[PDB]
Amino acid sequence: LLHPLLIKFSKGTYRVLNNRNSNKFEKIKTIFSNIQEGFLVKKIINNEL
Amino acid sequence: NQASKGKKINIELQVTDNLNKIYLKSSVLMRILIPILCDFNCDDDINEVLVYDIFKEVIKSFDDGKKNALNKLYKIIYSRVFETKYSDVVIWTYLKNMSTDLMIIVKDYFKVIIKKIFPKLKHNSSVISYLDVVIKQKLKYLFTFKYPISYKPLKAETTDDEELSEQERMEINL
Amino acid sequence: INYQQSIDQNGENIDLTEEIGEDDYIGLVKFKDNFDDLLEKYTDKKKYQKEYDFLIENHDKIFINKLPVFSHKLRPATLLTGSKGKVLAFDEINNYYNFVIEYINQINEGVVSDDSIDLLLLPLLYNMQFYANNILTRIISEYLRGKKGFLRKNIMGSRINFSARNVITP
Amino acid sequence: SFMNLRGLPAKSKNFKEHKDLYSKTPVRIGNMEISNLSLTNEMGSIMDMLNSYSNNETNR
DNA sequence: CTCCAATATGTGATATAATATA
DNA sequence: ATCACATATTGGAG
DNA sequence: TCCAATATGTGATATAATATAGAT
DNA sequence: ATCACATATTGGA
Repeated sequence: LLHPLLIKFSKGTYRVLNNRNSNKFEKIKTIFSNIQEGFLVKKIINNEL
Repeated sequence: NQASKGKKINIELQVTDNLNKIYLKSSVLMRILIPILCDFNCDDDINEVLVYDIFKEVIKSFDDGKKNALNKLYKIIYSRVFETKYSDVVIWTYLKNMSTDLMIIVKDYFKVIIKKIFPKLKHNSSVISYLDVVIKQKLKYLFTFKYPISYKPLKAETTDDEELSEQERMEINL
Repeated sequence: INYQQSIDQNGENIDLTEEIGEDDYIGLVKFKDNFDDLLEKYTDKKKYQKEYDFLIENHDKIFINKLPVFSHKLRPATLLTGSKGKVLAFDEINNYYNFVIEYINQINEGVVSDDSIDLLLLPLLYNMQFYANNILTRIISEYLRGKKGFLRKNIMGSRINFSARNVITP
Repeated sequence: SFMNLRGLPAKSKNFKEHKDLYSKTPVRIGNMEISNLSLTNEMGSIMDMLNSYSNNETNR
């Protein structure tokens, strides 16, 4: 059930690792920018897990 | 040129002191040409085209028509934009819906830098720092702007699920 | 068809064509201008004589300046309204179409007669060609092929009015 | 029943919303069904069936 | 029961930056 | 963090 | 020097009813 | 992911 959150985290951290010549703090903020309360529930339902 | 020796040098990206001075000369000429172009009561679209072409021409005239400065400027903007492709692939995938591509951003940024940034260049100042800052900030602005309409690209693929989104969306309410 | 050029610190073109053929990286406009001689250069009769003959017979259809786009009723587009924000549901094909348009506009707003930097114009043409190729490929792979495709679903078969479904009993 | 955006018959959610008593769901004539129907060499009658029931609006 | 003029209010378009490197 | 243009609302008279 | 084998990569393609829903 | 089909190298002969 928690796998979509892991996928989202992995996308964010791949972004930050591959970031070049930009503010690291900014990308670290983008990691947790669109994390929303209903994200896990919506992803659980829609992915038909 | 003295400061460029320490850092890793890429021949296409490096900006000589002479090129910085060429850009400054073009900046002075652009500033003195702006009021004349603004007073022209012709249509604004043809006026923007004329401003772009005229500023390109002042840079070329200071460049002896070599067009090397414009090539290096395009290369700078191209590098700054394409560096974010691998890292920020998600926002580029989303921006595909808005008909915005990396090369499109490069061309638009080229027009903006020649028209709305080069005139603002300060005397005896480094062009590369100002350009880096403005391009990176414009990329941040682009990735972080709230567009009026959220976009849902219907994936017409059935690799895993039995029915794709376009299929059901067609049959239900249309 | 793709255009690529490198520059020196001073800005002179420095590629020198050391490892690339003279015909490569010329551009799509140079390709159209030099299409006949290049065709004679690279065609192998033994394996592609029939294809080369087909190209000769249809030389007019090889290069086109206008791209068709099919009806919007086939391209589903819904303007749904949401609380946090409005939403637009479209099939991916639309994107590609729109992309093409944008490109041509940015190519046409600049005066074609005035000489401009090739790096600003030729890669745009190459990307336009890539997008058009993807449009054709997606039309075949989505709208016109398979069980989902209009060919198998509705050209041979069809949903039939005046139909019923019943259980059987002795 | 309700016609699709392409002018061809298609299912509706009316039975789910209890707006209709029976399903009113269209049957599909499969490719194998077309092959079996081709036993009768009157392809004109089969085409008339498919056109009047689905493909052509004027014939319907 | 229209028509006038003007006011305050809404909406789209634009604008901000000055430590460089496949 | 403005600003030029579009719009519903008040003021006013006929 | 060549070549056939191995390996990589490309490409078509897939049942049957069915619960929905990315700064000021 | 199974089947086909096509190249690219490479160890082998």
